[PDB]
Amino acid sequence: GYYELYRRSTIGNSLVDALDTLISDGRIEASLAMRVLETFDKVVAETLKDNTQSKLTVKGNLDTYGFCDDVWTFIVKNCQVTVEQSVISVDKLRIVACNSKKSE
Amino acid sequence: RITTLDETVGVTMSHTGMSMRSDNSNFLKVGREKAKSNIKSIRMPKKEILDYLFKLFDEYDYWSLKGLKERTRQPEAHLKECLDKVATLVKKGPYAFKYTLRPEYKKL
Amino acid sequence: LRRKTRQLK
Amino acid sequence: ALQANQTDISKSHDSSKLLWATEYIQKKGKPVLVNELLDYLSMKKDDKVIELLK
Amino acid sequence: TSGIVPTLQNIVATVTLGCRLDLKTVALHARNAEYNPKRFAAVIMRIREPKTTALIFASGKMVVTGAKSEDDSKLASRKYARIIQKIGFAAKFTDFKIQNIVGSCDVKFPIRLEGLAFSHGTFSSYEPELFPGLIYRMVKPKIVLLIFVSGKIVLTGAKQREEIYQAFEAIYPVLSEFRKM
Amino acid sequence: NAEASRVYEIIVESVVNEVREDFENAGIDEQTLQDLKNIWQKKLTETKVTTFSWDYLISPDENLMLCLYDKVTRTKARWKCSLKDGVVTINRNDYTFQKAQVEAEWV
Amino acid sequence: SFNQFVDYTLQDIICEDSTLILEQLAQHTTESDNISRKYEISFGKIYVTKPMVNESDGVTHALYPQEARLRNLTYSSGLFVDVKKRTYEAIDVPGRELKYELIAEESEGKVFIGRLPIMLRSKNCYLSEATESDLYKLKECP
Amino acid sequence: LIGCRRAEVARTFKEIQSLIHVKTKEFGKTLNIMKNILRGKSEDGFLKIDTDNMSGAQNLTYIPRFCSHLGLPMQVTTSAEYTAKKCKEIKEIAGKSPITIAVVSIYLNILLFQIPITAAKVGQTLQVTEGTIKSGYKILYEHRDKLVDPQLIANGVVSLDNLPGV
Amino acid sequence: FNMKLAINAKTITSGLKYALATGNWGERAGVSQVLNRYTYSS
Repeated sequence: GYYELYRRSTIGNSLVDALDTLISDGRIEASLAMRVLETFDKVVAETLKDNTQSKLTVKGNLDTYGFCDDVWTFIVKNCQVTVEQSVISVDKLRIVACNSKKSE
Repeated sequence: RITTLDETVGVTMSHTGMSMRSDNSNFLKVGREKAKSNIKSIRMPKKEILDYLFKLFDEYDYWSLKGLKERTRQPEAHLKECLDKVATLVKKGPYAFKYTLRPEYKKL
Repeated sequence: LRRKTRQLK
Repeated sequence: ALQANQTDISKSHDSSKLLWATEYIQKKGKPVLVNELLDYLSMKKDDKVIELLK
Repeated sequence: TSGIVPTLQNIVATVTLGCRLDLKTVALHARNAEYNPKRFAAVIMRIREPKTTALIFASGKMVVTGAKSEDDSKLASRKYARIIQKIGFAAKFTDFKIQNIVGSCDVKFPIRLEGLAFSHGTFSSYEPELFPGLIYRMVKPKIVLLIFVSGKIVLTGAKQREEIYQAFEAIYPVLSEFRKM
Repeated sequence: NAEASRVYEIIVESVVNEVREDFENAGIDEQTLQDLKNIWQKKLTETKVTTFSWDYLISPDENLMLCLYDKVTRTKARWKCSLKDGVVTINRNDYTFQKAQVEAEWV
Repeated sequence: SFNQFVDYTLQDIICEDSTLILEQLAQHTTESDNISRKYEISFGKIYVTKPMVNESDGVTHALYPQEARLRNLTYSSGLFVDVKKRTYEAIDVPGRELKYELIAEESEGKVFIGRLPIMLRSKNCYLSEATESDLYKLKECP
Repeated sequence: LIGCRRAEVARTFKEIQSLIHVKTKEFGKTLNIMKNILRGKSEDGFLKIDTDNMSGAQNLTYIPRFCSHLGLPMQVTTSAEYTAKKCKEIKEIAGKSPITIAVVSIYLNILLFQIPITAAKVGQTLQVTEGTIKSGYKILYEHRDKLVDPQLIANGVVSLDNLPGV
Repeated sequence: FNMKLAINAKTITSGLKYALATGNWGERAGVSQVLNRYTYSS
């Protein structure tokens, strides 16, 4: 079992909306939805960790930062990112991260 | 024949005893590699830890302090309080110095 | 109950 | 936040229920009736807890 | 006399609130709340406008660090207790005590540290291997001072203005006769 | 990004491949995989981000990122963090990386 | 006799008991602790220096026998051996013979083991190679 | 270390830490407590003047041991001793630890006497960073005349141009 | 582990110094004697 921070991604909200529609369709139950979400998180974590190659760095200015219940919540404004170069500005972005030590 | 060190004696003595050159070998450094494991735990609520203790007692009745602590990852004082609230340790039996469930709670 | 370290001739 | 942080008192086994019942009896300076003892935990109807306490 | 007065640069104060605090609830709702139960049994807070740092404790004990002066510590404690009131807990200023005052100053001449350690050894202890500043522990009052070759003097461990100021006034001549080049 | 596109394509292929025995344990029809993949690719195309071939208290169309940190170095001003193995969107443009080093200065 | 003892007998004494093996067992208080450790220290070739003295402050200089006679010193030279450290490990399971393997931590590294007093005009002494004029220069009687 | 300092034979902290594995912080705290209680006993009992025996620098006692560890002749050693004595005049390096002062004076006199020992060898011998040694040489590069013993150049055995440029 | 502490060189050094200074030979005596520098023939 991994952490449950992966619900806020585009794919995460896509799958929870799909499972909500299938709940409204009455074809997938709640336990099956939660276990397919858990194996979805595990598979996307492993397949994100193993086979990518690009890099990233962020230069910015934080305004709000927090660390409650093992998760770090930063909020950074006027931050610049690098593609792999080409740089564009970000007005608002927040950082969500969990401990590298595996849960359970 | 034996080998005679023909260099300056102080150069040979520089590695000896009272010296700058601290040891860089890793041989038999059990002290540093056994002191890097630190146990940190907090006061998890009482009902959860007593349910955990009941689950471990159902798994096996007799447990020492160290094995129970490494199984539950809890502070020693709070685990001791949760133990002697609901259980006790054997004093003179063959399973002595091991915590076992009370006969009142043994039926469940 | 184990003797831990021992000499090995 | 404090009422939502604590989990439910409905345990998975009767030993915890009787332990909490005895703790509630001890912490009260007067003998307690059946109704408030059942009101202490999340369930009211009859079960093995009342006969085990008796 | 003294051609310069020391400035107060970091003040530590303690507050007791007389109430029970839950570190998880105050950690979740507050913005700049940092809580590692596995590392430190407290949640850490800070704000910008006094630039102080808050030590939130489970027992309701309150420690404020990073205050430049006493009024900054007072307003920081006011804002911290205001955050406590607005976060869902009732707290009062049952006690507010400043317990540490430290400050740095300069005399702008080189100092012979060996002569000071040899002469005024009964209040000093010089170990340049560890830390290049001389630790001066004089007995009256209880102010410890850090002496440096550049003339930078850090007065440390005060409670109000008078003890640190009389400390610098007393130590200024006995560093003043020492000259290098 | 083409790299983000192929990463998301192997993501959706892996997800629809690995958990099919669990769905067959539920006894549901073969159309389950087909229409879940169809609604997934429909909402991914409707996201219109990545091209697919298929007074002090805490209080979609938001720039979001999900990642994992290894170690965080805190100073008085600098807030360097060793982010690793995450995804970041940047003005509705997703990205995939090994490591990210954030440099945010304290106010 | 002294030259035979210095040149050959010292190395033989070292090589007689050059190995010193300490064995740490499995410590099977838990199944995760199933490792047994073999700790070995081996003495290699032994080296001897020229006669010498260290002083109080730690300065070390060549000691000539006239100074040793004058300053009530001991006309001795240091002994250095080559020490290699072998550490082994083996997964201890009951019913199977232990097979230790090197963990590839072999740190090696002369160590000082003591001062051997030197007989005068032996092969280690300074006066063996000295001429008559050198002996006069060192204030030694030819 | 108290016995080393009291007998004018003093060692450094790394000397102590090589033998006994004690961490630095409690060793310094213990040393301060030790000095305080010893001097309180001396004031209670027989009073003893320090006359630079628990002196903070004591770098004059560090030159010959380090020169012996580097296998240096004595004229190098005494030139380094005079150099380290005259480092007290230089306010730029008064705050440096006398271990660093001693090793940079020794390196300066090694380069002065054309001794073929690299700074890397001195660094690995003494566990002083070669960057720190080079920085001490660079900050002592300017003070040529204030450190070199004038009688040495009066005898003509050394010259100031022997120092490599920076 | 500290090999500086492991090998006590004072054992060998003091043993040789004691057995050569005194004639007590071990841990028989008179093995080592003060040299008779009385005449050359002595």
